[PDB]
Amino acid sequence: KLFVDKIREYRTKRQTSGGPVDAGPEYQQDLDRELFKLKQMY
Amino acid sequence: SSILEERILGADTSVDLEETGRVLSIGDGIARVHGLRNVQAEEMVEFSSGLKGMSLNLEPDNVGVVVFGNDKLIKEGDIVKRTGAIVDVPVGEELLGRVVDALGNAIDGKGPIGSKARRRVGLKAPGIIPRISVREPMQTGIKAVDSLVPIGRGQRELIIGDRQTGKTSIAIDTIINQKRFNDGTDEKKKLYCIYVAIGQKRSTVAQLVKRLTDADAMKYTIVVSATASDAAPLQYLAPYSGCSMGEYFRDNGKHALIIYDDLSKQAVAYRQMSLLLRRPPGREAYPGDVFYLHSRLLERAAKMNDAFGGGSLTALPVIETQAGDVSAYIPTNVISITDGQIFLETELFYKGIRPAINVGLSVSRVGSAAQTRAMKQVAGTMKLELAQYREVAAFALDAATQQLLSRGVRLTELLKQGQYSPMAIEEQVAVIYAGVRGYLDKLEPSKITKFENAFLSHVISQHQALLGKIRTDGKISEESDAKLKEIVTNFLAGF
Amino acid sequence: TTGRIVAVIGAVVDVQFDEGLPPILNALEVQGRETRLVLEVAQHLGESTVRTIAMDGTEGLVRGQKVLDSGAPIRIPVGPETLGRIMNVIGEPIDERGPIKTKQFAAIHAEAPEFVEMSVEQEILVTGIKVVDLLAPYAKGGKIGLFGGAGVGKTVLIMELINNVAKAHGGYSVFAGVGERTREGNDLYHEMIESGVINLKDATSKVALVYGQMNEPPGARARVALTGLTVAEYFRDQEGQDVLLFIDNIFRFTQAGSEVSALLGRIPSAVGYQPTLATDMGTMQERITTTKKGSITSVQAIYVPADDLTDPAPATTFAHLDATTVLSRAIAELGIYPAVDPLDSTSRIMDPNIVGSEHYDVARGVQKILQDYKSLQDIIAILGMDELSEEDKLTVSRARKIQRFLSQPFQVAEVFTGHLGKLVPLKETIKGFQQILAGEYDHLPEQAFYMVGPIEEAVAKADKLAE
Amino acid sequence: VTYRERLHRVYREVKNRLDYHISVQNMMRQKEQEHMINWVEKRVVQSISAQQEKETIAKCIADLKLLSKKAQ
Ligand SMILES: Nc1ncnc2c1ncn2[C@@H]1O[C@H](COP(=O)(O)OP(=O)(O)OP(=O)(O)O)[C@@H](O)[C@H]1O
Ligand SMILES: Nc1ncnc2c1ncn2[C@@H]1O[C@H](COP(=O)(O)OP(=O)(O)O)[C@@H](O)[C@H]1O
Ligand SMILES: [Mg+2]
Ligand SMILES: [Mg+2]
Repeated sequence: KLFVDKIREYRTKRQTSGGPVDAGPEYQQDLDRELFKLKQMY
Repeated sequence: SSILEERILGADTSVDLEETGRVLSIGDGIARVHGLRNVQAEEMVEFSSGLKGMSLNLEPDNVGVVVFGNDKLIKEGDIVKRTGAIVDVPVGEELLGRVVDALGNAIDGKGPIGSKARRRVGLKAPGIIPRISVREPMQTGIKAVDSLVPIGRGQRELIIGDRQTGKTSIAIDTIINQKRFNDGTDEKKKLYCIYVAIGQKRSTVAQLVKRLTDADAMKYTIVVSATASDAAPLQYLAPYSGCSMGEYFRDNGKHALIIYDDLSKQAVAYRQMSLLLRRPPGREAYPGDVFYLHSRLLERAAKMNDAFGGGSLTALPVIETQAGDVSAYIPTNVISITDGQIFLETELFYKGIRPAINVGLSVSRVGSAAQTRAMKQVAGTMKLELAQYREVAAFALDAATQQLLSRGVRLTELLKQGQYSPMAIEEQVAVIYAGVRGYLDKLEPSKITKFENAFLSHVISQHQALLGKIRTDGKISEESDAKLKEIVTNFLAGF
Repeated sequence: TTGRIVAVIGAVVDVQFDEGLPPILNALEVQGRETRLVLEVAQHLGESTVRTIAMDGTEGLVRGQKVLDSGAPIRIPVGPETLGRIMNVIGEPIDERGPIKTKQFAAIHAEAPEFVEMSVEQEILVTGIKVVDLLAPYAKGGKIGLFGGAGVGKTVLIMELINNVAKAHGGYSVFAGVGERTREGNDLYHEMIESGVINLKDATSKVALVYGQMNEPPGARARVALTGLTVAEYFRDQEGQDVLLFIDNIFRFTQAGSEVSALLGRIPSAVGYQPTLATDMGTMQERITTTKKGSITSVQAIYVPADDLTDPAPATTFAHLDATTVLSRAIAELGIYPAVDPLDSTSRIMDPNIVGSEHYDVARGVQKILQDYKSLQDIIAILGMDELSEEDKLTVSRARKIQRFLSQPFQVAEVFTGHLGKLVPLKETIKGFQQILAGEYDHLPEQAFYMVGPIEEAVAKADKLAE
Repeated sequence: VTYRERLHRVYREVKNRLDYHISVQNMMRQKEQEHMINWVEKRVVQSISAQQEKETIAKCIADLKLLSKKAQ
């Protein structure tokens, strides 16, 4: 059962994937911090 | 993304009928389990939190199980499932280039280990018939180790010395030097190095792996890291995991080299493991078992005869001695288990004489056997000359005495070396030849290093034909000796 | 009978029987194994429970297995068919040449000879080693001990004795390697095959081999010594022939006994050693004796842990030996070999009525002068030799000459040293030391004596050095 | 001598401009997947709140029959 449940959960998530879904400000802040760390080391 | 969904399917969700037990009391790193009626001794039970444990004590009413992780992830009342197999580890050529922890769980990223075979960490050493005398040479690429205190394949040398005297450096140079053999044509000179890091800072092992990847040396190395933070029952087990990953090669006709670094920090993990079991402490609080612990581990570095595949497993235990006391408990426990020893003085090291091998005390009890004939010719003289120099260096008259002093100082300056700079055997032969036959007695000792460098850059560039002749015919013939003498004389002239 | 395992802790297995228990020291077979695992009974806990010591790996023992009593203690094949074979503790052959086809078996836990059987005759054994012959003359038919730290010479010396004594011997021989390297055992096997001492195609072998090497669990190491004693006791009694019995390393017997004595639930003695250290050693070393039926010459290599001669194990074993030979790391670091310490080696035949008067007087003069030099060393190490009387300077010179002259090159150490191995007859040794003490060589330098045979070679080397 | 140095340096700069991009890609994609799993798990935990327990119990009992048959 749960294999089908995971399958359909991914389906119903990807269908609402007009981008990163329900991420929040932490999404952007952490990504920017990591990117700027990459810049500092690159 | 859909890659992850494929990651979902194909997972084994089948349920099986499995025996089980209930934890009674977890504390001090030894869980007590109730049940597990049909559990074998030294079996690998699995807790409910994904941990693992080795069924250690089969008492009538419970099972003392040593946890292979942090015992804070184990409750009282948890469920312990027996996996029905004595403690195993994954072995194969699928591990080469992978940093696996003490149980074969890749701590590397880089996907999982795709191994198809498992060995038992608690196997037994080969008996007396399978073994054969040590015959083949293990090239360390270090002039002092390769000339004076050579090593063979099947031998189990020891590297013993204080804090920061260059033991890990010798190990890493030995690992790196094998790169040339591990590219040639014959599978008979390929050495598959292993490196067990026991109770070592994790950053150290990370940088060591980075260094081994710079030198293209991870194509054959396996790093089995049970670092400082890891629970004691993992530092105790890591050497046996590594020794099994090496026994696989040894038993399948190949050649392996395993470096335990350190074994003075496995015995400390074992002393913790014991005193927490209430076992009666002995000399220095070590259990009386602390010998069998190392004897059983180092007795597997065998050299199987040709009727048993012909493989081999060299071992290079690294002991660390406080204040350079070679007569402590563990140092002597191990000095009576191994076939040799390399003492790394901490005052030779502080003089800039690196690597700091103390050739007075170092020895290899297979020694001249399993040494290239060329190096034997060149280095027997060096051994005698260094002996004579040592006999007299306690004061600083006649012609012979001053001659001994000068030749010995030249040779000492000649045996220094730099890090991550292993030298082919023929290069060592050439340098020590130019040193011992006496084509350096006029040059100032302080310059002997520069000469060395320059000389190499010459010989490697111009006369590679002679070096190939020495390598192929592992011996210095008379014509080769004459050509080499000409080369040395001519080069020294222009200096 | 048939019991069932009820506990398995390390190498100690607690078994339970419903019918009559087996008496202590019996052997039990764990039914249901891929090999032969023999558990030897050691205690009777009560509740028809016994506590046994396993003579093999106890990994894979399920609580509730079936154990089947043998009825007699461990019994090994003894006889003239064990000559040239190899044997583990439980007597199985481990050389891969088929079973040991003997007629008569022997239990490894026999009793010591009674007081009304001990022999008393004492006679010197000449070994060709200068220091051993001079200061601690070995006795033919008596226990001998080589006390050494780790890496000092116990095994090179026991191999030199093997060579010298055994190859020039008429009787049989037994080598019971207990708790020692496995590659060393292999090298010894393949080095006696090439010497004709072991014969793989005939019945002219002279040496039996028993091995409990250091990869073996504590249960096996603690009993292989008894297997060696049994294989030698047979040749002593049921043949009435002179046996040699080399054991290396006999300290592993007691060490293994202590490793498997915390689990038996005993209160640990002085240094963690078992409470029964002295008695366990005695019941073993008391079967290694020359009696009126035969004569065993035992050479035992005792390890001295952490270079401590006051450790309970060597301290206890010092009382079971005729002649001791204390190899010391301090001498070995000077390059002298064998590292024998002249002022700790002793013998029971250092009697002027046994070794004569010239031998005894020379040996005692050597010891007196070495002791004087040792007393001087405390001052010499600070105020230098420039602060000694003239008689003291002369004494120090003689003492250094003697210390060097005691060093000898062995045959088995050619690969190490390259030098040629020497046997120095006893008369040559006495003569050389008599001369050095008289003063006939105060003009030579110390190094003229380093690693030479009889004093003729010392004079020759002194001549070489002078050019 | 400048020739080889510049030849290597061009390789240096091109490979660095490649490495910046590949590393950024790895970082963003792996963090994306981690969040993927986080929310997927959190929401399937909710989605287990249906009334299919009868089907689950039936499947479990059938599998029990399978195990019992196999274990004898
Ligand atoms: N052959 C050498 N030449 C010059 N420096 C060396 C050499 N070998 C080691 N060193 C230096 O010694 C320092 C420590 O050496 P290394 O870590 O190999 O010793 P160690 O015994 O492994 O130390 P520890 O055991 O405490 O980790 C390093 O700074 C290293 O560069
Ligand atoms: N008679 C000797 N001559 C030269 N070197 C020796 C002699 N005896 C021992 N040595 C050196 O000391 C080391 C000690 O080894 P060994 O005596 O075999 O082991 P053990 O630690 O059991 O005594 C040898 O490997 C050898 O290098
Ligand atoms: Mg290190
Ligand atoms: Mg030895």
